[PDB]
Amino acid sequence: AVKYLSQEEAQAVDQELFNEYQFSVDQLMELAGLSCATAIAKAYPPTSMSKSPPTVLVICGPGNNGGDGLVCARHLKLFGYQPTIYYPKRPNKPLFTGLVTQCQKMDIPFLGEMPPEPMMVDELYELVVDAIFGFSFKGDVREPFHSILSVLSGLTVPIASIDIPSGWDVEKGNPSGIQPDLLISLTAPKKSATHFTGRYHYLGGRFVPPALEKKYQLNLPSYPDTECVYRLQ
Amino acid sequence: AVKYLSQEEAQAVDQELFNEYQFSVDQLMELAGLSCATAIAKAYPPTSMSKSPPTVLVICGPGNNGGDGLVCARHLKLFGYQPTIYYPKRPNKPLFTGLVTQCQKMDIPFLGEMPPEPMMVDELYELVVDAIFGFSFKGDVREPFHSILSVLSGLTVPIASIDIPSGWDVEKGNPSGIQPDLLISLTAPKKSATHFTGRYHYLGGRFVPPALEKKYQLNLPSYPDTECVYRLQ
Ligand SMILES: Cn1c(=O)c2[nH]cnc2n(C)c1=O
Ligand SMILES: Cn1c(=O)c2[nH]cnc2n(C)c1=O
Repeated sequence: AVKYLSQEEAQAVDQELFNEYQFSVDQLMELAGLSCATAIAKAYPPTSMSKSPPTVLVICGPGNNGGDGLVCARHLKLFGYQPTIYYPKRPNKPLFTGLVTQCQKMDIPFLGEMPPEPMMVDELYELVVDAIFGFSFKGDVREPFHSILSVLSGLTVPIASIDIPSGWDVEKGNPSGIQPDLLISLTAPKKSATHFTGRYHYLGGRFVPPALEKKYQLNLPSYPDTECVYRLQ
Repeated sequence: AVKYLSQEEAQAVDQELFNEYQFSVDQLMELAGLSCATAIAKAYPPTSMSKSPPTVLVICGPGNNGGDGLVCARHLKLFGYQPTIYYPKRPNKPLFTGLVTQCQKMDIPFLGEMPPEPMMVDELYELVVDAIFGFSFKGDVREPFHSILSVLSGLTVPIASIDIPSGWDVEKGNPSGIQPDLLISLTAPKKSATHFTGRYHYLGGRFVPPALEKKYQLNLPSYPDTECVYRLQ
């Protein structure tokens, strides 16, 4: 069966990838974000949703998970969804300034603020994508993210979390945290994923060189044909 | 029906993408190379090939098409193929030095030279990927590419060309050029694709913002579900 990583194991795999294999940051981020988008479309495809086009709020954090979120949003657009992004804290680097402009001229909107009540979120959006915190998260959940997460736990619409349900401890989880319905584990799942009890768990990030998989004994399952995601069960 | 571009139209679409939309070079190159790999796997999937794992020679040029080739090779590896790269002329930039190392630690080999007879190519490789020249090609086909193309036209195994059959005039074609069996048109097809008479023509590069498609009246067909390629016929 497939292996679930420690924060330490995953920080290590990630640094091989950029330092040894010399994969570039935005290369992998593109592929990670595509997988997210691809998991969401397979779990909640347009035909099955009530709105044509189905609506989605993508909430992006201040670090790389936020980045994956921006990329996901843009592929969601192309896959037939009507996404909206809340990106309250934006790092000033070209990486992120470029992902912002791309989404803008796709006509994907950026909310100036978070709807403060879960019911309004539920009414506006058929799905919320949690791209706030990922693998390297150590916090200390500070504002404005505490109250975002507090709105999220009152939602009736599904939450799709990228890599790690934000607010959960990367290894241990959080019983009183948000309880997503879809989780996209990128590269390899993290021990906190054994606490996941939603209906959909996909593996994404089809870019792990087989010698890395053999080295860290990841026992990655075989993605089918040309797919960039695989449903874990 | 879908539109076929002039060199001038495509140089323009490409420069919007990087200058206006601020898509990054390696972002799109990743997605282009993934589509190539995905077209090849759907046209010539492992189960249908005689070797397990099916073998492939990817021939990379000195410019961006070569880049797409390197990316294709690496996804081909993950998709279940045993690729080999001939990259005789290598630009010294991180972009390309990184794509080279990635392939190396995937255990994808780089030929020191081209097999000089088509029969040897046919015996070693079940498929040849032509990533030599693409859209911005103006040449003046110089060495060592003249003799590569001259080996290629004597092949019995299929050739898969990325974007433009190398040696063909980007608009007009070339009746006495190489005659690929698969063509992957990236972003949008080029007028030379109306001269293509092989069995497989896929469109790839699922990243065109709809307002660009509407502006340059590309009439892009609808890629199905989450696929990054579409078969044209
Ligand atoms: C292990 N690992 C991850 O868990 C992850 N999540 C997002 N990018 C990631 N990368 C690049 C990674 O190597
Ligand atoms: C139009 N066009 C192309 O035809 C192409 N081929 C490879 N990259 C490409 N890009 C980025 C592009 O914009």
